[PDB]
Formats: sequence, C-alpha cells, structure tokens
Amino acid sequence: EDMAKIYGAVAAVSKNVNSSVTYEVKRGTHELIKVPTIPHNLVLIQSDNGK
Amino acid sequence: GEIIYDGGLSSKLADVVDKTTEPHNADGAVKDGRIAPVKLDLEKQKLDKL
Repeated sequence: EDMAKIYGAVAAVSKNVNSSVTYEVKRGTHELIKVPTIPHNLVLIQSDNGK
Repeated sequence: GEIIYDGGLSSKLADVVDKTTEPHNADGAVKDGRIAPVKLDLEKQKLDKL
C-alpha cells in the first residue's frame, strides 16, 4: 500500500508536463465596409431662356 | 442459383470529420499523458484589463 501511494505520487509529477499552446492571430485585421454609390459633386446650372 | 457473394459489410480505412475541430491530443489507441493544449486569449484588437 505504501508503494502504491509512492508510485502514484511520482506519476502525477510526470503528468504535469505541458503539451503545447493554442491562440488566435487577429491583431491588425479590420473589417471592410462597402460604399454603394460614387460621391459625384457636379451640378448643372442653366438660364431660363437656355442661352 | 444459390448466392455465394452478394456485397456485404465494407470496412472503411478512415473517417473524415466535416466539422471544424479544436486542437487536441491523441485519444485513440494512443493516449497522450501530457496536459491538453492551453488556450490563450491573445492578439486582442481593443484594450482590456490593462
């Protein structure tokens, strides 16, 4: 029974090793909006007689 | 006549998951005794907890 206690304690230490890590790479990334219409700024001004 | 061979149960070499899977260690015929991969929250676009 004492040996079973000792062996189990050593096994727990051996299981404390770390396998790897995982993370998400997202810094520097932004979302894009979509502009539907082209912003023209032209207006036509004409005289009443059409001259 | 009597049917000797008409198809039957067919073995498949491998199964292919159609869903995205989180990282994991071996848990089949080989079991990994090490800790599962640690998931860290990094590369936060906006500041938090600092």
